[PDB]
Amino acid sequence: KTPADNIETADLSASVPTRPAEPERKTLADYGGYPSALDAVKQKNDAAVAAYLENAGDSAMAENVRNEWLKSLGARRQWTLFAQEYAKLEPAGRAQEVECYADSSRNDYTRAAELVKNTGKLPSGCTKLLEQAAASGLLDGNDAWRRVRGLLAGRQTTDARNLAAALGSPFDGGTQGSREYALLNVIGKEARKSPNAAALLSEMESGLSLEQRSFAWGVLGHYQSQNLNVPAALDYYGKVADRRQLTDDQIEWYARAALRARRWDELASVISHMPEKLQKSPTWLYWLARSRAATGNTQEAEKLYKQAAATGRNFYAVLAGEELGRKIDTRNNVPDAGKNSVRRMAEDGAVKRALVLFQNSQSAGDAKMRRQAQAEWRFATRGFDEDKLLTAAQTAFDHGFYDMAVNSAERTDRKLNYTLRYISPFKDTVIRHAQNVNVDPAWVYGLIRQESRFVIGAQSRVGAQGLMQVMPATAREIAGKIGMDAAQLYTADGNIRMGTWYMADTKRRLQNNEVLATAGYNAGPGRARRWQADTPLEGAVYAETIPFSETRDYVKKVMANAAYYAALFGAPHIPLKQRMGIVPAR
Repeated sequence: KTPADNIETADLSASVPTRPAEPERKTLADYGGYPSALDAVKQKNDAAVAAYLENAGDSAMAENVRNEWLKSLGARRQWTLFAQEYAKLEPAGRAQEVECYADSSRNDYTRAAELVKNTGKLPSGCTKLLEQAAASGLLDGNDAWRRVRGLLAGRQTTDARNLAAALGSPFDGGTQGSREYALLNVIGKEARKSPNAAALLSEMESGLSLEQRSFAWGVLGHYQSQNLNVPAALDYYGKVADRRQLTDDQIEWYARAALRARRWDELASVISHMPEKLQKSPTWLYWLARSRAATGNTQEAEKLYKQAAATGRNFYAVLAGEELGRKIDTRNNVPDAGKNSVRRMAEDGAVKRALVLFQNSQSAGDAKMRRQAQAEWRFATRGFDEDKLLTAAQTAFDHGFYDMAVNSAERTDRKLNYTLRYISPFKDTVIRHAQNVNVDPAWVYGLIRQESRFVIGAQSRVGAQGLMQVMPATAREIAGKIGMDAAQLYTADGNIRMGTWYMADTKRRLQNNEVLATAGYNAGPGRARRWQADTPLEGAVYAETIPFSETRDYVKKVMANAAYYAALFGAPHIPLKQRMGIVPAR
């Protein structure tokens, strides 16, 4: 037999790392002293930190302590010890602030030209690198003063004051810096919301430089845009003479206002003034392609859709694919990892160290230890080629380290295993609870993937708990409605029951719309409703124009996830543009 047997071979590489392994006892002994070494850094007990590191294995625990130690040594100008320890880090493992201290200690301001384009808070070592560059005349002036303005508008007044002084124009100097600081009367956190801010600015405008006027109108346009007063935003942003003076968040909020008003030509113009990095983002490739399509620049729209689709597994890549007639396909383009390579990957010393802390975190119920096991896994799989990442993904999955299976599989660019990118454990529980309140299980899996990456004891710093990241205050509300005890939040079954019921309850309170329910699950229903317009909005326009960055990213990632899960589950096909639909007017 038979012509159907004539099937080609396919292979992932069996090559795995063979880094020296240490006994479990050693891993647990080094974890035993890890929190105390971090406390030693905070207490500036350098001899205690050196003692922890002296016989530590080559682990993320060591790398984390050594990076934290170097931030402290750099702050204290202990450069000889700093240089000795900096050289022990792998380059890929060096923290940003530690690189900045290292280069500023050598008077090397190479990194300042890109750092100074940032308009927000940077770590102290990086803030100081820019101050030193400024005082030596090694910064671009246009970019430096843009950063001073950025820091003023972000309530980083000390950092703005320090940078203006390093530029030679201090806030108390009666020159440019004093004029930039005075502009807080318009650009201050609260001042910019004054009903008189635009009037004040129009009155003072003739006394401002082109750059100061352009940035101040940007500040007022950004506040209006993010407050979803689209016509005011467009009025204020239209007064910006040089759009490149804007911060990245200001220019993206100008594009968002033009998008929400369906001003396609204006949106195309703003996208053209953005930094190249923003232009090449999936969001702006996709929305520029939409603008070209709308304005009858048809071939150019197809070109940009192809660019957006090439960006990978994300909301806008999937929507761009659909405009090209291409539906999501979740068939893998690689074989499964071989079992012998899976076994050998687990013998690698850095992979073993992560699996030892994970397994011990499970047996001892130690959530701090599970967080360090994640850090070990990231350190161990850093720099792996795609075949090794797919092999390590399967290794993690077999051991039940579900988040790390997804972390390794999603790190590839070309070789795609959708079953490890979009894992779906717990179907004997999640599908039942979703069916019981009539909600789409692909949508519930997509939410879980984003909320907890399938970690059953996940806990955000605000206290959101478990697989579905429900807040304790919400669990107590839900418990009072559906006859549960609030502490059921902390069990996987109760957490799935509460989260799925709360998706359905939130959807019922938000015009039964899944985009609004996904926003309201994260931000509350009051906010999701406030963000509706008095006209209908295309779902992707509502999503992109959500004022809170955390919820805007959340809604897109949950919905893209759901589209992948729906294809894996074999549900009748729903295009992502259909899943986003139309958000109703309020």
